[PDB]
Amino acid sequence: EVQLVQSGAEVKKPGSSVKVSCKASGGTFSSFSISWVRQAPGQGLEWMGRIIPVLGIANYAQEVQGRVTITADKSTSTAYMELSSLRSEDTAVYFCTTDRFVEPATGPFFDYWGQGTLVTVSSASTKGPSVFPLAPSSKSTSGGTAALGCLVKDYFPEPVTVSWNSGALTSGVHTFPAVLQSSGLYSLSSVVTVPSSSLGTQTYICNVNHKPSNTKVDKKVEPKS
Amino acid sequence: EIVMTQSPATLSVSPGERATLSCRASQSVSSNLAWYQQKPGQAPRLLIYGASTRATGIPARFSGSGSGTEFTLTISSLQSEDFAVYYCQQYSNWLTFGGGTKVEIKRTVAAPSVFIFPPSDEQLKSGTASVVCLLNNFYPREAKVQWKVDNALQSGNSQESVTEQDSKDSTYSLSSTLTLSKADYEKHKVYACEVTHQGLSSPVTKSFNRGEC
Amino acid sequence: NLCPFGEVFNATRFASVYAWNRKRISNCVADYSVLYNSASFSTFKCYGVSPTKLNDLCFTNVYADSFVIRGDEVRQIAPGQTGKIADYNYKLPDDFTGCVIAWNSNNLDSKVGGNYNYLYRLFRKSNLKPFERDISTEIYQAGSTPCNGVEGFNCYFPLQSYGFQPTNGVGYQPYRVVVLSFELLHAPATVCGPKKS
Ligand SMILES: *[C@@H]1O[C@H](CO)[C@@H](O)[C@H](O)[C@H]1NC(C)=O
Repeated sequence: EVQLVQSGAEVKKPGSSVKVSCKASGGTFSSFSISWVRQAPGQGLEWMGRIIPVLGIANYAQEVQGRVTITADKSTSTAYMELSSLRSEDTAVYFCTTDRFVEPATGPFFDYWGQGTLVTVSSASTKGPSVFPLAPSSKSTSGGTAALGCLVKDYFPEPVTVSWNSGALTSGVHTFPAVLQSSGLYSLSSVVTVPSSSLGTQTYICNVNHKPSNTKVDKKVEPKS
Repeated sequence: EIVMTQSPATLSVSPGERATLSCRASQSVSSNLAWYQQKPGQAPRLLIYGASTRATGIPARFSGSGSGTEFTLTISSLQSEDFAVYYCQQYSNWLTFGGGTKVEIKRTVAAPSVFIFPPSDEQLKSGTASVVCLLNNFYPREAKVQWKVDNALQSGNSQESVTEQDSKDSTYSLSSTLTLSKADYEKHKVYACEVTHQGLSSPVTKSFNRGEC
Repeated sequence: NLCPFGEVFNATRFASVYAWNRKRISNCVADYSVLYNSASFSTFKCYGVSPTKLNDLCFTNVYADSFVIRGDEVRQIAPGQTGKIADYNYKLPDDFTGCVIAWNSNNLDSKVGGNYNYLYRLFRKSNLKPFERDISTEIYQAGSTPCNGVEGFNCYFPLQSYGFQPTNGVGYQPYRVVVLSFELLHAPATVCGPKKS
């Protein structure tokens, strides 16, 4: 029924502010109120606030009061969430929801959700990665199968994509989720298990693309000697 | 406040089986209980409200029951799409979310294959050393990695990350990176990764000597 | 000069009950037979006045109060009644002198997926006095803990929406209400029927 489309992802510096939009594609939200729910990476759901468009009144949760402003333009059928004094803890996905109430219960449940808007807050600046090889050897073989890969280190922001042999090699590939280092830069590895009986036959190249910094690297990974 | 407790945190069920998820409220919420499904990378969606009423378009293999403090979400025949996180939420006295249950694909135990990678000469040139331990295609998810440098247990200078269950064989893979300065890397010789997993009758160690290959 | 009863009865939009509207009527000639002989109204009950005498009576002022409720709540718009609407939204006095006119408005006040413009007060720590109008939106403290103006557990927002859907049972359908109040002061009566002009 109701389709909620949100604005795109945002990378922001600490102390700054961001405003996330949520448009009901049907020309109406058809709800008493519209909430914003946030989810930190790997965490559960935390209600932030709702706006009652008919009244123009917005109620906010204690954790964000003073920092958050929820509005709704009735003419364009769009709700907004403006979070300010951004700290790194605000890194999360933010969802808009249409609220539904069943008298006499006083809480809402959320029957329609936007697709979510990622908000990354960091003092880091846009940097391309360095690509180092994870070369196969003998301690890197386990039977007739060897393992090799690429270490994609010290980039910001997310994401990077990694393919092998320009997409030709896909089975046995594991590209791990990036880790955030205490330096504020990201780092991931991508590995692939191949037959050790072809470490001189086949050539293995990992194709790294970091679109935010226009960095593309092709790294050949050859065994150690 | 009303506290919502979901059990178990992770529910390992095989495809096509019945799944039963528990949601407990610390005090009565009558039937003002909602269930949400969150598929990987997607927004949550409403499955059940009123404890037992399916949201529109939700297939009948999802059903909720309970009233008061004890609620259950049952999936009659697990489908690949049904492997996801599930949240309950009371809305009787304002709202409270449960902590979530991950419905995970149950498969046979599979021990990891372990590989260790010394830092590259290219990275060492820059001034930093990264030592990487790979645990490939294992199940269950529980695994323990221990870094030793010349039998000095490393604590606090490693990060790990884990894949989601592989779409073909439902296993996990894990990567652990140990970080050292170049200078500290060159002061030591034996770099070891010890892996503990249920599929291993004994813990397995992969290790190298710096400079010896 | 006639009285502008069309502005009240035939208005485009009606107020929410918690913020009920009141129009003062004075210095005009009223034709109450237009209303009592209409059959458009499902409710027409008078109190402290008899309906058939209205065209032959004068009054100093006539107040018309208008708002929307749902069908099961029309009975609360009467003296001595209790319930959510009479306690927290619109209260008539025990010594009421006037008439209560209601009719079903499901076609005008419903929207597919819900019309949420019409609200009502659900919580209040005291009942309204007669003709008291409360439009405040303070957080209602249901427990012993101060709410700090924050909605949450035991801290309810006091208003709720009717959410009028055209598929609701007649009990949950919108009903427009007009309450006439006949006030007789020590002042020249200015609202008369056609016969007492
Ligand atoms: C309201 O409108 C109808 C039709 O337009 C009319 O017959 C009726 O007299 C009007 N009522 C009042 C109170 O003016």
